[PDB]
Amino acid sequence: MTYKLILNGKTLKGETTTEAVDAATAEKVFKQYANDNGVDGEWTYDDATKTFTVTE
Repeated sequence: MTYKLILNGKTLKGETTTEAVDAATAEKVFKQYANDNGVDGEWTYDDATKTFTVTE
């Protein structure tokens, strides 16, 4: 499946979808992306609508 990430960076806000087989790999896949922008802090998961979300 594919979940949608929601970047709530204080210096940058965005959102992108990544293809993952499970949530564990999804946490790292997206985390690897947010790093390419400088967004590291708390991470959330919306298994209610397949939407990832992170907030620096």
